[PDB]
Amino acid sequence: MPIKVGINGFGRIGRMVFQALCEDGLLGTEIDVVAVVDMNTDAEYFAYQMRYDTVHGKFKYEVTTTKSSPSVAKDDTLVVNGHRILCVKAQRNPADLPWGKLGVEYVIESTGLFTAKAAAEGHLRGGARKVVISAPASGGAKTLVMGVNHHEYNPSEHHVVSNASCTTNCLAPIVHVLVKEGFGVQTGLMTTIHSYTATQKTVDGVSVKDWRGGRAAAVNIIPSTTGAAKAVGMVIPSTQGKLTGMSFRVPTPDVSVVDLTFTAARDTSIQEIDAALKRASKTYMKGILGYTDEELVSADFINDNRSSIYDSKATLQNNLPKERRFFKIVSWYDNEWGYSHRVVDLVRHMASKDRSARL
Amino acid sequence: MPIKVGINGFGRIGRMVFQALCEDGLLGTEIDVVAVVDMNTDAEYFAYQMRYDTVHGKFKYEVTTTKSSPSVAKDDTLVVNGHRILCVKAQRNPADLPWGKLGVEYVIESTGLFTAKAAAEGHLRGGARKVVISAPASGGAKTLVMGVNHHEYNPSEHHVVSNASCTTNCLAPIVHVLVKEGFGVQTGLMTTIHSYTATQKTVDGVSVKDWRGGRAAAVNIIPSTTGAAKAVGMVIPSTQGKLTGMSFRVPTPDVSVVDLTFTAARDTSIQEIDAALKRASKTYMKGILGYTDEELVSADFINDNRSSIYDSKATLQNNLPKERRFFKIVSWYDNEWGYSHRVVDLVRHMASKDRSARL
Amino acid sequence: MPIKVGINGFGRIGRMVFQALCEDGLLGTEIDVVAVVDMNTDAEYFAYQMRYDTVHGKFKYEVTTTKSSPSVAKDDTLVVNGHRILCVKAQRNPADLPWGKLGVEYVIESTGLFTAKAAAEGHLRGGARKVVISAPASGGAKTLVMGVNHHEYNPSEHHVVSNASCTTNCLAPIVHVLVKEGFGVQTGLMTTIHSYTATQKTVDGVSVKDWRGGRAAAVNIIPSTTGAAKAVGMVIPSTQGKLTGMSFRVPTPDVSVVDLTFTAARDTSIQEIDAALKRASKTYMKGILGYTDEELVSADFINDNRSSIYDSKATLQNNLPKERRFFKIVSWYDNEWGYSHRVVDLVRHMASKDRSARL
Amino acid sequence: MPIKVGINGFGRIGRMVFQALCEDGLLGTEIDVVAVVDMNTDAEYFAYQMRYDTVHGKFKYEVTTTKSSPSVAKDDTLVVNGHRILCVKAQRNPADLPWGKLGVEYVIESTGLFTAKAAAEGHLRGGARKVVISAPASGGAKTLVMGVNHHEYNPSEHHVVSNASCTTNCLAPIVHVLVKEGFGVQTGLMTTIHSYTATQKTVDGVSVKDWRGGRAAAVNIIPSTTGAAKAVGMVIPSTQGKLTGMSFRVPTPDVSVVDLTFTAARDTSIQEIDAALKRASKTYMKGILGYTDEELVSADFINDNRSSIYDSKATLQNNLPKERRFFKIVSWYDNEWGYSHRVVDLVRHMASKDRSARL
Ligand SMILES: NC(=O)c1ccc[n+]([C@@H]2O[C@H](COP(=O)([O-])OP(=O)(O)OC[C@H]3O[C@@H](n4cnc5c(N)ncnc54)[C@H](O)[C@@H]3O)[C@@H](O)[C@H]2O)c1
Ligand SMILES: NC(=O)c1ccc[n+]([C@@H]2O[C@H](COP(=O)([O-])OP(=O)(O)OC[C@H]3O[C@@H](n4cnc5c(N)ncnc54)[C@H](O)[C@@H]3O)[C@@H](O)[C@H]2O)c1
Ligand SMILES: NC(=O)c1ccc[n+]([C@@H]2O[C@H](COP(=O)([O-])OP(=O)(O)OC[C@H]3O[C@@H](n4cnc5c(N)ncnc54)[C@H](O)[C@@H]3O)[C@@H](O)[C@H]2O)c1
Ligand SMILES: *C(=O)C(=C)CCP(=O)(O)O
Ligand SMILES: *C(=O)C(=C)CCP(=O)(O)O
Ligand SMILES: *C(=O)C(=C)CCP(=O)(O)O
Repeated sequence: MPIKVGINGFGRIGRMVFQALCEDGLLGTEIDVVAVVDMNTDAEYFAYQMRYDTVHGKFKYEVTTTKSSPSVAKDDTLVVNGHRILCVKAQRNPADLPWGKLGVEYVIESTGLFTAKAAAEGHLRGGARKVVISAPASGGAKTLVMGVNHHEYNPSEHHVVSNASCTTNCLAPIVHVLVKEGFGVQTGLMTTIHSYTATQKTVDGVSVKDWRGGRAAAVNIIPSTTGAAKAVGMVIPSTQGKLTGMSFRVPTPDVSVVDLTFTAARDTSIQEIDAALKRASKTYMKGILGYTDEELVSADFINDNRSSIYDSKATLQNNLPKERRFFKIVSWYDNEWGYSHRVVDLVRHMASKDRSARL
Repeated sequence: MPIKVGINGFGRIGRMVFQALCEDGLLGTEIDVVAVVDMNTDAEYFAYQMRYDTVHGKFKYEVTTTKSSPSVAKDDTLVVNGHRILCVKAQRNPADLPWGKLGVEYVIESTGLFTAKAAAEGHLRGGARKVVISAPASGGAKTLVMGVNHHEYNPSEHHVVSNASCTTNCLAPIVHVLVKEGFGVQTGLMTTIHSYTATQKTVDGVSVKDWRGGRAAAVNIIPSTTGAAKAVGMVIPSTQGKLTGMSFRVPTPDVSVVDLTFTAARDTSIQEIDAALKRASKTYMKGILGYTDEELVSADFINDNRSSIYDSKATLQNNLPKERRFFKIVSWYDNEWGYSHRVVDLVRHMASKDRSARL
Repeated sequence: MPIKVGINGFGRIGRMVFQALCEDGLLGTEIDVVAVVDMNTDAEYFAYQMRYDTVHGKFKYEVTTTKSSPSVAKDDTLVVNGHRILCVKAQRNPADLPWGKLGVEYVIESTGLFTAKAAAEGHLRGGARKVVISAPASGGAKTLVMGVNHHEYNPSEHHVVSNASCTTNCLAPIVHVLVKEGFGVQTGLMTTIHSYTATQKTVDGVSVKDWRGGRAAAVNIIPSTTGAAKAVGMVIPSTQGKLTGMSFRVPTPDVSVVDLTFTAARDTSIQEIDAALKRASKTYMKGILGYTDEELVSADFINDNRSSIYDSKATLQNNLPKERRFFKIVSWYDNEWGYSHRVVDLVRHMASKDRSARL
Repeated sequence: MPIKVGINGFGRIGRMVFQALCEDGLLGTEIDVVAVVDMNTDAEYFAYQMRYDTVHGKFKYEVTTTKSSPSVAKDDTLVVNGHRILCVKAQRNPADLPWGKLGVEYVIESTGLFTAKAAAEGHLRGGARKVVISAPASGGAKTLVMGVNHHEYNPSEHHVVSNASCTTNCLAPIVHVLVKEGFGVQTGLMTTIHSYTATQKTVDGVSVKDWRGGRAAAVNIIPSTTGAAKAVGMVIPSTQGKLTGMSFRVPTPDVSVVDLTFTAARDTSIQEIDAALKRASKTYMKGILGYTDEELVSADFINDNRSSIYDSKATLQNNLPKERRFFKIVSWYDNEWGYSHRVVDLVRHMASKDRSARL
């Protein structure tokens, strides 16, 4: 019994999540992506967008389009591995989405227009049973980070949840190892050298909610506030109020890195931390936290499925010698790729626990 | 008193058109910028946007703000060395703007939303007497290129006109010299290696009307159709149907280059052509057509106010020796700066003609 | 039966050629890269340079290192998928290389510092027999272009050949089709919007031989002269003195595009030419000349091993309607990748016309 | 009378120093560049590089060229705004330079190859009474940072000094105010988001002594160690062993920013720290340390001559609320412009103390 899934908003964020799901080999097997709602319904265009990608290369599977019924001008259905995905048109209120009629049980909310728990809940009225906001959320939606606290998902209590942000999914795994291994965190500050994104502008333009963010993205280092570090406190309560940080948007299309500076809760050493991080990578954090000890640069992390990738050499080479509390930890993350898989990983976990709850 | 002007759409062109005004010592004497309209009326933001430009440097003149009336919450007025500009709130429809209440006789239309003559005439209903669309128009609006056919402005017939595009303003001057000097243009094709603009995207995004135009701007050479070359047959009638061309959007925030290939109407040489352009540059095309014979690159043309800078060295070193018909002409232009000065020149020319006609 | 090859100058093209050779699965079966010579001998550093590529992704095969003999300090042997390559030291003079000791006949010259057929001939008196210059050659060295004139190879007359340039390899196939098809070419000028290369500078720097080429590469559009067009005349004598052109280095790491403007030797149509290029691609030019009809941009050609990919839409949409002589043809090419595969395709041709023609 | 100066190594930094020297209007009156020795003699080329800059705009002073004496073959003299500057040929040893013959007492060592105190000594044997190394130096050379410890310059003891690096000139002022204002530094880690430099490469190349540094510069976030932090321990001894940090080279041609994270020596608040830095920039750090409180990005610091420009908004908005020990401070710098002005400043300072010590 495959999972009936619907993706609300088939923008750049939605596609990656769908491509993620495909590469893992879940389409038509584990997950039945029934539909994808969006303001556009030209499947031929959606096929072109999946087929090519400036940063992630060419799609692994062939993509064809077709009509849902002979009585349709331009194709309105996506085809991948014989799996048919219907392209539905956007709706003002999520409650008006044909979710029930479509049989969609799990809807991936990625429009960025419904990050408020209450709003995202509309999908439920529209017939959905569970929603995953593919970004930070307000209103009190349960926030879950794979590999950190996803086992806290409660089928009967959590119907609208958030998979947090791509940056939190990079930082949290590092902090989670520190708090779980006993190094602990007294206070911390994080900085993320972040690739520019879709909200930024090519040339200087109007951006009322963030003036710096309206400046030419590919030719500027653009400072920015962020809530990713504070959010780690929701996934790991013991760090609430002890962490925060910023972001520097730099001229790269994809891939970012985490620069965490913190004071451990007890004497330790950078080598001791290096070992703990590596060890966790091969054990309880496998698939979520990985590491590298080669001379890598941002391009070498394009398409890496891990949420966080510890940079051993950079860490070990840039810490105070013989220091026991004040440390720096560098960890990479393909902001688009890692997160997209986490979103899929989370839907499968939820489905799994919802399933075992009806026995 | 000075010409009362209003700027609808304070973006790249609106602001650079303004810089041109201040720079040339026209503000308060020849031209009076009564107001500027954009998404908000928050002068502080307008000031910040004018004060700093990532490609054209810091505004050399001091900009401050004030309120039009204490009954106002936030400052809504810009002050540039004692000159006051009211920040009017954007209107979906031009006819709604308070041009009348402001005494605006000339309005620069630079939002990129009302390039249709019919839509632009909304400003006249608002109390404006003339309008210059800072882009190619449709609906039968007269098109004018300073240095080429601007003396075709008919005070009592043309009320809503178009100052063409940046590319046409770079091309036309060249073709005009070719036709006037008697070399002639039998057939021609041009390619413009163009800098990205506000219409493009930072990361692969949605662009139903121009699929290629939706791909990441600063990491792709993006082909694109353009009417710039065809529009020349609308300014230089004898070229109608003989020219056209394409564009290649590349990773630079500003400055572009026209690469024109053509067959002359008679036997010549690239040397004779070189001489003529240089000559016109120093004479009847001065101010509009300039030239360089140095090893310059795009950044070297940032802030050049001519409409076309003939690149002599590049032209002379890349043509068929002894050829007498098939030629290539390379010419640069600061797509933002040059064109913005042209808009101002156009308004001033219209204001003098208008006075003459009312004698 | 495994041949014998030796790459001199293991840089971008050297590694791209070696990688190309592996991609086609020739490492061991048909080709056997005996050894490679470059700057240092740090086998560890070579492998790292092979594992990761900023634009071409991560290498397909697994790479590791060992020692040719315990007698040597650091490693000096690559173990790509099993094969064993030796990192012989590089000499300032090609003659000083021990190609005889290792017995290497076919030596890929990719250092980019030995163009003269005399200097790049030292490989012969150094032990090697046949030498291939991965770049335009001088001193009268036979120039060959797969799909165009590579059959003009004389086993006993040609011992130091050239594979031409990336650009020549992209332009030639188009010209070839045009000529061979009967359209013919009276005159033609070509412009290539080209990505920056290793010879350029990250920031404005010294470059006596080419001032423009000395300016900041990733932020400027830089003009340059090129021989590519004239070079075609050497490969298709029918066009000698009929073609020339220039380049424009733009802010992209790889992938370029040719923009050819020409007058046919007879009356035709852009449609009749479009059809022939497509036909030639599927037939006698397959593998050398490809084509697309989708909304592609530079990034979409990354890793395309065709020498020239004709852009049907960019072409059919940008030519003069009803024209029959003056035309514009657009064709792409991964300057690093395509040329690399051609180098292998050539080295293999220079072998099949030896073991089947004299053995 | 005017300070007779010489600039060994007229590379980019050598040029920036000269332009800065001119920008301060010191050329001819308060300092005269007798000559500028470099590996190249092509004065015309010198005039070209000085005339245009892809990031700093066009030179505000006219530069022409002539011969020192009709007997001289090519032009060997640069004529700047009137002042005459000779282009001497480079030597293998400073002592071989005509410094004394020319009457050059202060030589600006910026060839980057005479870093060693002993090496840089040769200039003294040649006649020069003082040498300033425009970069970190070794061999027991006095390191001086304007506004921080330049008053530690000993006329008769320090004849060969270092002006440190761009980064140290940004961090030092910040730390200096922290220490001088009574906050103190217990421990500190610094991260600099740094724009690429001349030693990096356009495409993946060879960097035997820095694998990451060899990767494509304008398309990667490239990690890197740095001495700036530790180097501060020379200027401000109390911090020795307390500070260290790294670097992240990003896709920008110029302008960088320091991200400092530290623990104060006493309890404070970010407000208190913020107020102090501002007060200091307005007083004893005037000209060296500046601050901003506007929404600025990298482009806005281009041509800023301060050594460090504190970012108040970014600092205040990104620190732990109510924190009293663990803080983060953000400060910008035009790694090319600021440092170039400091160099000039150091020479002017020395020249001053040297004379007052013998009056
Ligand atoms: N930038 C160039 O190189 C260039 C050169 C020549 C001509 N043009 C033309 O100028 C026009 C504007 O181009 P741009 O580069 O300045 O783009 P831009 O996006 O920078 O400027 C457009 C501005 O209009 C504002 N706006 C949007 N809707 C509005 C409304 N209803 N009322 C008032 N303001 C509104 C936007 O906030 C924006 O600031 C376009 O038509 C373009 O084709 C651009
Ligand atoms: N990359 C391209 O776009 C391209 C495409 C086709 C042909 N080519 C031609 O290939 C040649 C090299 O181009 P590239 O892009 O690979 O440049 P590159 O700089 O990346 O490669 C050249 C390599 O040779 C090494 N080298 C220098 N002197 C050497 C010596 N004496 N012995 C051994 N190695 C030495 C350099 O360290 C460098 O790694 C040039 O002739 C170029 O015209 C380049
Ligand atoms: N560019 C910056 O951001 C910057 C800022 C501050 C300090 N520095 C320091 O400056 C030095 C390099 O300056 P750059 O970054 O401007 O590099 P650059 O490559 O632009 O300058 C090097 C110049 O030195 C010339 N040169 C080399 N050896 C020479 C010799 N023997 N005689 C004469 N000329 C010679 C070269 O021709 C070249 O023009 C390094 O020590 C660097 O740490 C650089
Ligand atoms: C000049 O830059 C132009 C008018 C290009 C078209 P647009 O994208 O509208 O700026
Ligand atoms: C291939 O040969 C290239 C690296 C392009 C050289 P050019 O045609 O001069 O841009
Ligand atoms: C300032 O940018 C530095 C710390 C030195 C730059 P470079 O020596 O070119 O790496």
